[PDB]
Amino acid sequence: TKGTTSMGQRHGRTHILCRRCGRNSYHVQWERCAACAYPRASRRRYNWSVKAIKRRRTGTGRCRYLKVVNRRIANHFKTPK
Amino acid sequence: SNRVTVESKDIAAFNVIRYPLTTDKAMKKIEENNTLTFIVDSRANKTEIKKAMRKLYQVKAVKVNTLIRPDGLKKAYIRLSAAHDALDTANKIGL
Amino acid sequence: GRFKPLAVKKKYAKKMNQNKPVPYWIRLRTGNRIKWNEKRRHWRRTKLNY
Amino acid sequence: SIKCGSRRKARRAHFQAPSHVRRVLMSAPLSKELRAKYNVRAMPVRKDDEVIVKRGTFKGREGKVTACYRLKWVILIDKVNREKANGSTVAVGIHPSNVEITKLKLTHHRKSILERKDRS
Amino acid sequence: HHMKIKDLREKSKDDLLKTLTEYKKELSQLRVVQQTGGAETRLGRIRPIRKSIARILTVLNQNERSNLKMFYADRKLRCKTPKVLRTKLTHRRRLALKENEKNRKTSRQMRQAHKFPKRVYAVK
Amino acid sequence: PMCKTIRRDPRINWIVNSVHKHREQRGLTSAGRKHRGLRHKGHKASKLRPSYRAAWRRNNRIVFLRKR
RNA sequence: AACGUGUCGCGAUGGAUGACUUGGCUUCCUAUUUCGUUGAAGAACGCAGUAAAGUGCGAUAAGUGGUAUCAAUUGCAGAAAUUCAAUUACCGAAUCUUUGAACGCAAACGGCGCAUGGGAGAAGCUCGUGUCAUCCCCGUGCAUGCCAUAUUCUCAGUGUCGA
RNA sequence: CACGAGUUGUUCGGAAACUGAGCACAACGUUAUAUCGUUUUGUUAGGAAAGUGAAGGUGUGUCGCCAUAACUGAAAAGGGGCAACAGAGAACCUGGGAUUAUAUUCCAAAAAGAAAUUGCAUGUGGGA
RNA sequence: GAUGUGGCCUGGAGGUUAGGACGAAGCUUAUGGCGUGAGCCUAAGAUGGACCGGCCUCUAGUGCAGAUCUUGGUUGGCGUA
RNA sequence: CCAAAGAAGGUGUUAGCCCAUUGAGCCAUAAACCUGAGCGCCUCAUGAAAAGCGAGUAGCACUGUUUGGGAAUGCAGUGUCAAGUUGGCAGGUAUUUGUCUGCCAAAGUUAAAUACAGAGUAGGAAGACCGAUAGCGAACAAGUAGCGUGAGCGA
RNA sequence: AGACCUGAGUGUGGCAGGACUACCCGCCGAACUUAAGCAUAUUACUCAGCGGAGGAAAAGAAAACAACCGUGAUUCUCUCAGUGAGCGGCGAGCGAAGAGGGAACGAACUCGUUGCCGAAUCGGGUCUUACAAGGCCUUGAGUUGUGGCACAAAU
Ligand SMILES: [K+]
Ligand SMILES: [K+]
Ligand SMILES: [K+]
Ligand SMILES: [Mg+2]
Ligand SMILES: [Mg+2]
Ligand SMILES: [Mg+2]
Ligand SMILES: [Mg+2]
Ligand SMILES: [Mg+2]
Ligand SMILES: [Mg+2]
Ligand SMILES: [Mg+2]
Ligand SMILES: [Mg+2]
Ligand SMILES: [Mg+2]
Ligand SMILES: [Mg+2]
Ligand SMILES: [Mg+2]
Ligand SMILES: [Mg+2]
Ligand SMILES: [Mg+2]
Ligand SMILES: [Mg+2]
Ligand SMILES: [Mg+2]
Ligand SMILES: [Mg+2]
Ligand SMILES: [Mg+2]
Ligand SMILES: [Mg+2]
Ligand SMILES: [Mg+2]
Ligand SMILES: [Mg+2]
Ligand SMILES: [Mg+2]
Ligand SMILES: [Mg+2]
Ligand SMILES: [Mg+2]
Ligand SMILES: [Mg+2]
Ligand SMILES: [Mg+2]
Ligand SMILES: [Mg+2]
Ligand SMILES: [Mg+2]
Ligand SMILES: [Mg+2]
Ligand SMILES: [Mg+2]
Ligand SMILES: [Mg+2]
Ligand SMILES: [Mg+2]
Ligand SMILES: [Mg+2]
Ligand SMILES: [Mg+2]
Ligand SMILES: [Mg+2]
Ligand SMILES: [Mg+2]
Ligand SMILES: [Mg+2]
Ligand SMILES: [Mg+2]
Ligand SMILES: [Mg+2]
Ligand SMILES: [Mg+2]
Ligand SMILES: [Mg+2]
Ligand SMILES: [Mg+2]
Ligand SMILES: [Mg+2]
Ligand SMILES: [Mg+2]
Ligand SMILES: [Mg+2]
Ligand SMILES: [Mg+2]
Ligand SMILES: [Mg+2]
Ligand SMILES: [Mg+2]
Ligand SMILES: [Mg+2]
Ligand SMILES: [Mg+2]
Ligand SMILES: [Mg+2]
Ligand SMILES: [Mg+2]
Ligand SMILES: [Mg+2]
Ligand SMILES: [Mg+2]
Ligand SMILES: [Mg+2]
Ligand SMILES: [Mg+2]
Repeated sequence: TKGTTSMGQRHGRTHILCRRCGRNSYHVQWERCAACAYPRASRRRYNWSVKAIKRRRTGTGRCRYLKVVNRRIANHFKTPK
Repeated sequence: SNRVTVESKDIAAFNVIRYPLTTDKAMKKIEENNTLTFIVDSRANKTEIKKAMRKLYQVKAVKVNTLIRPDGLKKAYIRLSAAHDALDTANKIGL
Repeated sequence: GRFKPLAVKKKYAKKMNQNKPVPYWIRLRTGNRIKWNEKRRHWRRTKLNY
Repeated sequence: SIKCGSRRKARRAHFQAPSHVRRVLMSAPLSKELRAKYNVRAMPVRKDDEVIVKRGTFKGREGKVTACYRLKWVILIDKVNREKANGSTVAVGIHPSNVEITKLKLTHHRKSILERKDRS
Repeated sequence: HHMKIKDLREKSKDDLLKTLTEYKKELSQLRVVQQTGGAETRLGRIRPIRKSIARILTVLNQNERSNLKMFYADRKLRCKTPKVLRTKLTHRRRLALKENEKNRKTSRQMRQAHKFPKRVYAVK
Repeated sequence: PMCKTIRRDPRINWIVNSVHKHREQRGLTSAGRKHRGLRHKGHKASKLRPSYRAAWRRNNRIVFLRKR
């Protein structure tokens, strides 16, 4: 019946890891991610979940180049004479 | 060319082969099978491993067997030619 | 089973490498707050599902 | 300029100070003879300096600085020590503001610092 | 061991490559020693050798980039300059109007500017 | 915007500026101004200027003067 | 008697309270303050003598270069004062792995190409050299669309003419 | 729980490299909005998506025609891909005293050995 | 249900007076005194180890016994099923 | 004993004189910025001494929507659609006439006062705010551990 | 033969793509709710959705107010004004604009057209230290019109 017995009927997996966000939200059969909409060029962003936006926005990661370019802007692109 | 970095041909062998292994299985293979054991680059193949062995330790590898370990490192089982002694070159390496 | 893609194998390898106790000399450092790893994972408690 | 109107900001600037700011904060007064001959009131302590404890239990103890830890905000002095339970000798840390510099370890850079500092 | 930055800067490219090769060989030997136990005094030499390798490669790359920026300075080459050698600035700053283009005026505007210049004046 | 003739011509020089990217998407063209009601001034467009949103903010934000 | 009931003194369990706050929230101000195909933001792997997380960084990997400082860092170990090797701060010079708008083609593949430069080559050829077939490695270019352009490139049309 | 180890391939499974139920990049159209629709009934797109090269001419080498480089082309309708670890396809199989843990994956000159298959080359033997 | 109270209590702010390493707040009580009461004060800690009291005014996230209240802890049932 | 410094941080108890701080001032400097539109040289520019002006547009009609806009404030679709020789638009009750006022649509660029109602960079100033069940979910290796197939949830 | 027009294919030089999105601009667009029921109305031209830029955006230089003794681009502030305006099952409720005191402001310009000219234009090479607002050369674009002079702040 439904319940415990049917829990052992659940085989396979609907989602695997996503190449773009790595969230285990990539629908294998539809070949699209439930979290970042990959392989669509733009990502999922919805104002009904501002919490998710803050979870995914700029600054939550590394900003490898953003810090460098911010420092260069703050120093007015100083270069040697 | 859009790449302006200075990349030399005398260093690739040092990157291909990282360091030998000292474990009991490696020692048994040295003693019995004329085989050296190295941790190598995970993006490397057997042909470049043969070339790196030739350029680094001046020995001929008749066979190279590789595996990627459960910890992410690629191992290399490198059997030398019968004209080269694995124990001698292992002493030369410092193993 | 036997099959896994290499990317998944490397993720599993990294998770295997992270599954270590804290070194003892960490606890002796000045101003240290770390006692246990507290991110230790057991294969029978929580699933990575890669 | 660590001290400011906001105590939170002043304490944060003090206890998260970098190593060189910590060096400046860990200054000790010079002796009256050194004040007379250099016209400087205080200098950051340095290894191999000769200091005398003015405040604390070890007041009057005189020795040579062996370490300026700067992470524990203390300086280690050779003559200031105690035995452990094992009986082995361990160095007792002293805040530099509790000691007084009697002899300076002089280098060309420290001479330039002294010339920057002197009030004459 | 340790390589002085001035000594590296005085050396030639071939000597720089040879020094890099020898330091890489030393680092490989030290990795081997790091595997088979080895004295802590030996293992203290790994970081200096890695930093010397980094110093040699920094000198090589700075010399190469300066030479290539010199080679493409001529207007015959300057249109073919590799993107990696051109100035970065910012995407918008690269695409923005330069001051020369921004300040362009019509002949009517220039004649008006000359005919009625802005004055400096005072009132008592 | 990248053509030299455009960038060096004072008449059309303005459109190279970054504030005019996709100005049709923000309704800044003549047809956009038409359907925004910017064809009229004074009493025909009091609630339309500078935009409906701007006038709505003017007329609906609650003002709290410091001393009141 | 015993269970049990009180009261007091002392213990235990349990972490309230009070003090202390490198945190939060709120308000205000300054300015040569606003990312990315010259590859961003996000993802992922890795890097220390010792190193799980975190931080920092990218095979030059808890950092290279330069400028200021002026003798540390610090759990242990290792090394050991005028720029030249300390350590901190800052930044002009550099590095910057796999990806990702991701863009040669794909992808639960660390896969497979086409051109063009290289590299290594124990067969063969040539006198241990040099050269080097298959195989292998690396760099660059190669999405689509659009604009301009061709010292005036190659074309198509029972379009309009002209020879 | 702690420490130290262990997974070896020309032939095994996958990919390289097949099509299927199907998917949907391009293209076109639609939509205020592409994050929509069409996209195998031989098959995209009002749609010029072939960059290949039969025979010729010219030149090189090989012989007594063949191969190689160029100019003129016969022919070829219907763009690019993915989707099967049970369909298609697929050249290795025994012995071992070869492990603590891998093996149709390790074994070295008497390979314990016996093979099968690719790619490229050198001679041999025959033809151009 | 209304109202009054030189009516009590709490965290901050202007003032003003004090107190504290010869022990501050917190905490404990067969620990007494005062008040009709809200409470206030003293005493003792064989408690604590650094802040803080009174009065006038200003201010508010200002008083708990219960909301099948919230969180944390404990608990008889029970050495039982 | 200082004070042109009493400034509020640190140091083993409550510190103007133990330390750091709290000034005038000194040194250095890619460009950009400011200064007889700073000051020279070459080059290059440069000053004065009759006609008609925005057409599927504006209007009208119908329908929708929006507005305080009410015989219709603005806009949209479709229909059909001008005038400029006495022109056109506006003058908040529809129509037809006159007379007056303003103004000259259907092309374009423009600083500053204004916003920042869950942004960001580099710095500052703070507060009659909260004081670890409070204040941000997060004073801690917190969007972390953990949960869900997933969107998400979340100490 | 060739030319023009209309379309292709390659080389060369560029740009777009995503992120952020608190404010700002365009579209799209609810319901809970209130009306003590509820359908117009309200919430609200709001939330959610789609697209776009900046350091601010948008607006801005009268086809504007007004009816004055007149004012004079835009934006914003106080007031106008919760209004003896006005819109509303004229219910619940909505609801502005002139003027006046101010902030800011060197604030003004550019096309098209009409007259007079007519390649005087623009890209490429190349030389002046120079991808010069320069000189020479170039059918290469361009006469199916680039550019110059004048138009009320003019004469
Ligand atoms: K002062
Ligand atoms: K002190
Ligand atoms: K209409
Ligand atoms: Mg089932
Ligand atoms: Mg399924
Ligand atoms: Mg988006
Ligand atoms: Mg294998
Ligand atoms: Mg299985
Ligand atoms: Mg289970
Ligand atoms: Mg799995
Ligand atoms: Mg002083
Ligand atoms: Mg107004
Ligand atoms: Mg780590
Ligand atoms: Mg490198
Ligand atoms: Mg790709
Ligand atoms: Mg793509
Ligand atoms: Mg024809
Ligand atoms: Mg275990
Ligand atoms: Mg282990
Ligand atoms: Mg589609
Ligand atoms: Mg069909
Ligand atoms: Mg099919
Ligand atoms: Mg068709
Ligand atoms: Mg397939
Ligand atoms: Mg099969
Ligand atoms: Mg197989
Ligand atoms: Mg087994
Ligand atoms: Mg074998
Ligand atoms: Mg009562
Ligand atoms: Mg309070
Ligand atoms: Mg009692
Ligand atoms: Mg309350
Ligand atoms: Mg209570
Ligand atoms: Mg019990
Ligand atoms: Mg103090
Ligand atoms: Mg001047
Ligand atoms: Mg007009
Ligand atoms: Mg019309
Ligand atoms: Mg309405
Ligand atoms: Mg505008
Ligand atoms: Mg801001
Ligand atoms: Mg909390
Ligand atoms: Mg919480
Ligand atoms: Mg965008
Ligand atoms: Mg509500
Ligand atoms: Mg109702
Ligand atoms: Mg009701
Ligand atoms: Mg109802
Ligand atoms: Mg409304
Ligand atoms: Mg919205
Ligand atoms: Mg932006
Ligand atoms: Mg603007
Ligand atoms: Mg006005
Ligand atoms: Mg009034
Ligand atoms: Mg009134
Ligand atoms: Mg309304
Ligand atoms: Mg006014
Ligand atoms: Mg013209």
